[PDB]
Parts: sequence; C-alpha cells; structure tokens
Amino acid sequence: KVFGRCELAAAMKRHGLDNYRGYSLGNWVCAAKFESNFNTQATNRNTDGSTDYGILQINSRWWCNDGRTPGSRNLCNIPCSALLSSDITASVNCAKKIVSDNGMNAWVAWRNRCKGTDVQAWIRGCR
Amino acid sequence: VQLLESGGGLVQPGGSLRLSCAASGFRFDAEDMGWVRQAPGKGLEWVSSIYGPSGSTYYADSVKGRFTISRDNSKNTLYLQMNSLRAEDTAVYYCAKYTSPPQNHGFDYWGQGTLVTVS
Repeated sequence: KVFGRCELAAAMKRHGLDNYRGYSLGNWVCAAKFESNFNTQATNRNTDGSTDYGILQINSRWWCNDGRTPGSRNLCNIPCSALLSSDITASVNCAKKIVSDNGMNAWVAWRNRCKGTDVQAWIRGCR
Repeated sequence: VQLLESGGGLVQPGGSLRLSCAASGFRFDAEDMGWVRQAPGKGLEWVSSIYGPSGSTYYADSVKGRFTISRDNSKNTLYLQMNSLRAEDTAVYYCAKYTSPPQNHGFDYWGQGTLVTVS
C-alpha cells in the first residue's frame, strides 16, 4: 500500500504523532517519504545484516525481531512481519519507543534529508 | 574519523587474502564495525560484523567458516582474513561503521573500499 501524502499525514495525526516528543507532524511525514516512499511494504536489507521494514523503516537489529539478524535486541517486543501492514499502528507504537530512547536521529533518512528543513511543507495543503 | 582499507589484489581460486582497516578518530576498542562488499553489479552485501567490548563476531551465510573478522586493538586496525576465495567473492570490500547508533540503515559510514579479484 502506497499511502498518499495527506492520507499518511492524517493517519499520523489520528495515531498521536503530531508534536510527539516535540516533532511536528511534517517531520514524521517527511521521514516516510525518504525512508519508504510511503510504501507500507518496503523492506531494505542493510549493510550490517539487519533489515528495515515498513512505512518508517523500523530496524531489525534494535527494535523489531526477524530471526535472521545479528545483535537483535528486539526492544519493541514486536515481529518485523507485524510492521509490514497497511494500518500503521504497529509501526507508530514502535516509533514512539524509538523517538523516546536520540530523538528522530534514529532515522537516517530523517537526519540526512528532513532535519533542519521546512518539514511542515510536507503537510501544507492537507486539512 | 578515518577508515583506510588495504591489502586487496589478484588471487587465484582457493587462495587467501587478509584485508586490513586502519581506524582513527574514534574509540576502536568498543565500536561496532563490519565488512560489507559490493560485487559487480549487485547491491552492497554484508559480510561480517564484530560488536562491542565483547567482540561478539557474526558472518553472512555465504562466508561462514571461510572468513575471520578480528580487531587488533593495539594498532586500532580491523582485520578480515579471507580464506578459500571463490569467484563469487570478487568485490570491493569496505570497512563500515555507524555514525550514531542506535539507528536504522545499518552501517552508514565506510572507508574507500579495497578491490579483491578471485580469478
């Protein structure tokens, strides 16, 4: 499922992400453009053996368990398979654990392509 | 922060090579690091990781038992001992680490890579 931009913004507002830990809603939406290109099914194998999964590319070394990862700490008590749903709740709840740990610097696409920029642009035009 | 790979070159099938990575600008003794490789024209594959003060090592299923990863913490150098090199191992091999764990994307910082050709 490829979310639309306002669609995703609005699924995010309904799940409590707006200004969560101070990060305005544009940050979360921008994070998903660059991590997953809005794709709930996105999976990338990483250079360290881990894999990221879903809309907010949640990492299988630290946060989700996938069975094939070295140093798996599974600090969201969740299978990576559960984060690949349309219906973004699983991914949002783990995103709240992560952001509460380094802030959104956990998301490399956010650090590199969203942080310090006009992030609300990503929700500008949505109701 | 510098990661300078060395010791890649031509080797015949069945042979061996040891890759070295000179690390500076950070506390080597502890940092998680690893080797990643890019074959032509595949994506970037993980090869091996060594984590923490523990030194707990790990390896891809394509290289278990053949390659050995090691820190020489007296010269702040990371070693990959490659044995029984086989055509499919031709790649650029890079030394990688994380810029700010815990993070996604795996290793986001890497050296220049050294070329290994098994023919």
